[PDB]
Amino acid sequence: MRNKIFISHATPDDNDFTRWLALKLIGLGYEVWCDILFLDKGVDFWSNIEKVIREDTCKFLLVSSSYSNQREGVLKELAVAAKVKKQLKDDKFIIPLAIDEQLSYDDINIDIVRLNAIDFKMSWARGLKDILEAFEKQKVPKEVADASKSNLLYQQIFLHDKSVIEKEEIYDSNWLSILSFPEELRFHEYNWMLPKRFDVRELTFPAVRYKNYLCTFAWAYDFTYHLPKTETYHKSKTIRIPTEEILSGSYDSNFIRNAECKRLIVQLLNKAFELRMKDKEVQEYEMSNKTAYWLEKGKLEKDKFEKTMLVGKQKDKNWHFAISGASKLYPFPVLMISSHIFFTADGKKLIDSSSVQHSSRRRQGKNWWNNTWRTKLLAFIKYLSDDDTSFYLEMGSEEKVFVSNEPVKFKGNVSYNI
Amino acid sequence: MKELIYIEEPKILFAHGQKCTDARDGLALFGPLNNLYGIKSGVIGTKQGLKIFRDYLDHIQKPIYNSNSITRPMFPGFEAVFDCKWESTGITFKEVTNEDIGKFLYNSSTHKRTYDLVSLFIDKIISANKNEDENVDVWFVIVPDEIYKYCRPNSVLPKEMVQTTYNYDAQFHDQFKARLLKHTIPTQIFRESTLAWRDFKNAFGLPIRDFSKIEGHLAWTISTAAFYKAGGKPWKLSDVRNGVCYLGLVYKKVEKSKNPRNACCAAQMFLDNGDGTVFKGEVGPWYNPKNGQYHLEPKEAKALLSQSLQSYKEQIGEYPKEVFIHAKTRFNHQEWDAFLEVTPKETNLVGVTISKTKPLKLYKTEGDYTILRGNAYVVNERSAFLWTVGYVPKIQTALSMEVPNPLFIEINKGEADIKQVLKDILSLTKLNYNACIFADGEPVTLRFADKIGEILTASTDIKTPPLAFKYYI
Amino acid sequence: IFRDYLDHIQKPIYNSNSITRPMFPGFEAVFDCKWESTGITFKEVTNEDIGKFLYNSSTHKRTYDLVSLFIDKIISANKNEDENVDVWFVIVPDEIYKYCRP
RNA sequence: UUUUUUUUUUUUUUUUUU
DNA sequence: AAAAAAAAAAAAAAAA
Repeated sequence: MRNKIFISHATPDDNDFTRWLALKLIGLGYEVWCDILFLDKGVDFWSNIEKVIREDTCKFLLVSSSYSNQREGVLKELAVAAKVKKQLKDDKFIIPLAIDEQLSYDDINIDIVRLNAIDFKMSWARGLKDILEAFEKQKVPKEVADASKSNLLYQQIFLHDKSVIEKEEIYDSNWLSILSFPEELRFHEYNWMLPKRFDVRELTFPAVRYKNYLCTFAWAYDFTYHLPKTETYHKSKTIRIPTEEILSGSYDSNFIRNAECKRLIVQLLNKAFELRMKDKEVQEYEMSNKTAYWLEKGKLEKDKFEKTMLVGKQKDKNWHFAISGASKLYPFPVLMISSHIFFTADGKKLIDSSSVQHSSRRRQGKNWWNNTWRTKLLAFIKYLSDDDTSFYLEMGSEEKVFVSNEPVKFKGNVSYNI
Repeated sequence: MKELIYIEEPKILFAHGQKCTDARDGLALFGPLNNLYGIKSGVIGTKQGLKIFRDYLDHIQKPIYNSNSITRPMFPGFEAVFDCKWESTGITFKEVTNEDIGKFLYNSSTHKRTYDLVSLFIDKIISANKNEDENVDVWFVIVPDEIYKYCRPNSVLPKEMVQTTYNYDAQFHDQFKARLLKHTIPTQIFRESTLAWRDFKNAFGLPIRDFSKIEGHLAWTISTAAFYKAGGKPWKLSDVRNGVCYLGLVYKKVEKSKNPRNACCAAQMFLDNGDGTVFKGEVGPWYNPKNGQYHLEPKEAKALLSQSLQSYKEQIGEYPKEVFIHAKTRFNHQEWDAFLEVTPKETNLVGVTISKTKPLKLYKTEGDYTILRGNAYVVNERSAFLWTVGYVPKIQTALSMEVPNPLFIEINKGEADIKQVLKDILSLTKLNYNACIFADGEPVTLRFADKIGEILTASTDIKTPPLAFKYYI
Repeated sequence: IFRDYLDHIQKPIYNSNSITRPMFPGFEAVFDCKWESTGITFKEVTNEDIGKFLYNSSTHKRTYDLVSLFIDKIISANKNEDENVDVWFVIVPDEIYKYCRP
């Protein structure tokens, strides 16, 4: 018994209308056959359609558009549909559906000119209502309406080519792991030895004042040059602590509480980082809160480290990749790095208009996808390195902080493909 | 080499009990849940702007297409998706003469001119609501571009066109939606550029806001907002457990009164007897002194949580068995002790903080594409990172443009299992009714609470504001 | 009773003598508008609550309380519920009409 | 403000030490 | 008047 509804259309142009109408009709309980519905193709399909139009099709719906009007496959399907119409002696068999505003009723195909067409040009809902009323009137075979059929067909056919798949993927973060710290954090009682109205940011090694204790990983007499009075200090006055205990969280006392003892390691490593960036002779832009470190035009061979460009041109603006670093110790002892792009007029002097810099940064980052961010970040941090595996922050005459040159890696069990 | 868990993508419910991962595709095939017979629309504005509204309504009557259907689904037409009538015939039109708008706009005082422009529209809207037999569901407020350029804070009127209240913000939208709160009139503001933009062009000649490829999604984001504002339920959640109220606090700054006073506002989402979700505001705005405190004093915290529990008791009968109080800021013990007292024994209070500040940015080894959305790095049973912004295959692209930034989700207070906390926030990022997008970059409670706070801090004379979002978004 | 009466309303309604008063052919026939029992936003008034106010000796106080009970729910539905309602049908029992008048 | 996203500007507070 | 560690208000562009 014929109970299938055939929807002929121009395959590569009328995907949207055919898809919507088919997914509506199947949910309504009407059997629908179409080429886009069936997933996979073979040589047999050209034969298959024919037998359907001759053996199972009870109604034939022709999508009428400027594309499908003169499409050879559509024309062949129309011919076989007209001839099976003749053989069935049923005149209300082919039901054209006009969906194009630019295809007037005076330019339709010859097989369709004399056939009334359901108007979809204005409202698709009105056309679908007309289709339902006509199919009900002509007593077309129908099953109970069930939208779950439409949902299942959507899942097996269309969200089907783009689905969750399980396969391991490894990701590269922006966190540089800290391999080791100096053994003991030193609290030296300079007191009157260090002038109170003095600034510790100019000190040779990083050091922060807390009460009358200078806190640093540096040795007692490393600050002799900037502080000539410190030659007569006594090393038994230090409050050296096993920093690894601080990282574990074991150490806490009235002298210092571990939460405010972790901050004295975060400012310390931040000053170490900025000092190291000064050592590498990379220039800086002042941000609203932080500071960014970018490189000149010409310091790198052809303005690129490794094979990847870091300083480039854009009309009259020289753009430079820059990083901002900050030591964080809550998840792990790590240094977080963020990426930025800053523009200059001549490659050396920063453009003073913040709005222009922001707009040009947006213009440049318009086309910077994952392999433009990760690659430049990794190239910059490798240029920052001292060896092939890690670098060190200068913490004293003999104390260093060892930080890996490769970002922290995680392991994902689910990924995808283009 | 640290483990990274993946949470299944949430599914939202549509008509006939059918579930679909996408909102656009599910809506375009199954339609909304409730039968809203028709949208009686009222419009305010000039004659030049009314033609554009009529043209756009006629456009969205017919189907529209995007550049690529896979990345952005096609729009089958308003009545096609929403099975509800919304035509250009039957719109109640109210006039705003160009002389009236130019008389007030060209004023030196930004506060005074914005107050006058809001007053001009609001007087006519209230007069039409009160003194006309026509019933209009939503009042589409067409505003020109000159009002857009010269009626917001920090807007400098050029010296050549300056021809000639301070308790209200210079923001047209915030003040506008604030002063209509007493009358409970659902409204939506439209730029003339958001309308048929092809008229507005730059010096190069291409439209300033060229939306050639994004016409379909523009229609999706306008149609869904119009349907929600008329009293529709486009979609809901399905995996949310019974007895789980959420509640979301956010703090906004108030400039008019001395001391910013840090108004705190909340939006409450939970279940109803049956199967329908209820996502309203829980608005008792509790102002907090101190310049930058953002921690709420015990009396106001008690009042807030008591009101939140009562709005659940009155609609279900008994108190929630487990709530997830989300917030943008960390919880001090002072608030939590106050919260604990109000709640009974059976309730399990949970205080969660969600933030984007810390720069964790996962880069995959190869490929011009970002991490999957749903990837989570669990730091510990109390803290985790969830990539609610990222790639999803269904929309063919990542929701972000550059590499995305995840959400640091930590359980400051209560106990809560981190997996379930990560399971509800990702689902909570699906109920964005102001826009029809596959997913939202942040949970909607922290977003719609932000919106209602941005509206409630514009008028200092507000009193007992409505709890429905349609008056706010 | 309201639901039953509306269900009656969509169907045609007949009086004794159509010559005197034309027959009612149905809401959707003459007003060609959709007015169906589906979509009625319902707010309940329990019998106990309406009985507490009703049995009062003072006419004015009972009237004010009865009006407050309805108007509070109406305002709450108008301002704190997503549904939009064109009209608010207020079905009041007959004992109130008997005993809430001057 | 149809949106959303990613940034760029400020500003500000708390904890602590002088 | 500094610091780090957390906060929000506003404008600009661009793609969804």
